[PDB]
Amino acid sequence: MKVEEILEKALELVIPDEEEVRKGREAEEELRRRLDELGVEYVFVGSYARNTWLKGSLEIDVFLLFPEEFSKEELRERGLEIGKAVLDSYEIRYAEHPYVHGVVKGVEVDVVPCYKLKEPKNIKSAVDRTPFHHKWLEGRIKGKENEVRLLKGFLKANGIYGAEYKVRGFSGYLCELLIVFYGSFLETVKNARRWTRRTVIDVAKGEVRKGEEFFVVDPVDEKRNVAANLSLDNLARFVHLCREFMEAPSLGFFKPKHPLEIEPERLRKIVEERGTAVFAVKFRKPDIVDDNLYPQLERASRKIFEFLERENFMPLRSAFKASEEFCYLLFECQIKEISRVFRRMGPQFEDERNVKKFLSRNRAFRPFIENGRWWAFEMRKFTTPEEGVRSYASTHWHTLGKNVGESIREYFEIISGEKLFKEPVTAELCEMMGVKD
RNA sequence: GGCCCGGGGCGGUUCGAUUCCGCCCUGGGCCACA
Repeated sequence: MKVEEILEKALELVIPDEEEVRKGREAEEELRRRLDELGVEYVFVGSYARNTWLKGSLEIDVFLLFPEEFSKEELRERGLEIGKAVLDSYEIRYAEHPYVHGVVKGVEVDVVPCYKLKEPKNIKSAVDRTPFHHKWLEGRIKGKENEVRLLKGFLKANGIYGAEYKVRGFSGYLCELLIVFYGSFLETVKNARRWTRRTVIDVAKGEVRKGEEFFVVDPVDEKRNVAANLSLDNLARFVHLCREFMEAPSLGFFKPKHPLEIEPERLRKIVEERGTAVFAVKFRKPDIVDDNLYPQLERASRKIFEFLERENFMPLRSAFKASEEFCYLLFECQIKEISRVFRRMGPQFEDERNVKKFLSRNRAFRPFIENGRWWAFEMRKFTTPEEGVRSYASTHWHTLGKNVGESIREYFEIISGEKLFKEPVTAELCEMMGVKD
């Protein structure tokens, strides 16, 4: 029931069992033999190469080394031919540069081409940096592979493990650097409780200082922040999580939380209880990768939230959910309906010129003086948040993300009420409103 | 694709805009993917 106790039991959820290990070992062996039969210059990297991969995420990473002089095009072509002949099944994948994904004796494999170099300088792409990251780590993490797994298991269980945009959490690399710095999971967790948004962890110098942003300097390049994509809020969630764990250690921190569904009926009652306006913007999900899509959902979500605040609808929070089918931007506002009239500030009574221009506008109500300046009663084009957004989304589709915006232009509808509780967003809404139980 | 800094033209709104909402060109930095 104490820290050490829970951690022993926790290993059982993060460390791969022998069957997963053997399975990987057997594929690595066969993979070596196949690569050697073509006399290919390669180097295994990543969590598999260093036995730090989390249970259930066995994936082998093989980077193909290429002379500095080779053209970026030769790399991909020869890179493609090589993965082709060595994999049981292949599938060209992409990123900064293309590569090949596939299978071998049951396990996932990534065949990636990079430049064989020396000295981080002369680098050309993130992929070239990966081997250096690998070298720096193989000597220093040996022996603490399970501390890495506990850290990864902890983060994953709490939805902040990957560094991709859908997550904005802590990359695997980041986790290993943290273990090398603190020595173990518990030490990392114990100290993270004192982390601030100004913390700078410099691995190479074995130092922690106060900078301008959360910054974990890459031992391989002092200018690179390894936690660059860790969001401010995800950082906050981690620090808070560490405080709670240290105060009441539980194995629950390493178990994925149950989706805990809710009957749409109860959701309705809660929204009625809140007296708020709850609605969603629904449109078709553009066929793009999560890495281009989520940042677009975040922007679109924010531009609308911003429209809602300047338009005085008192938005509480925004959210969004993507599906195979559509995307949903979710909102909740304190104001279901606002009056048509509102007041417009005018010039000070002294400014005869501007006062005169200000009184030339034909208005339905007649302006007045108050505290030394003129004011005008004006009429709104819309009186509900839904109306406002239908208006905003129809004309400002372009500012809502390149793709999301293009899809919104060709189609979008606003759903509210019972018709909304039937969409696949009941979970995002419960989180947005802090529904508990 | 998104985010940060900077430039050159515009449209709309406002008594008044560099300064609100947005649109075209456009230079630099960065991030995710591998």
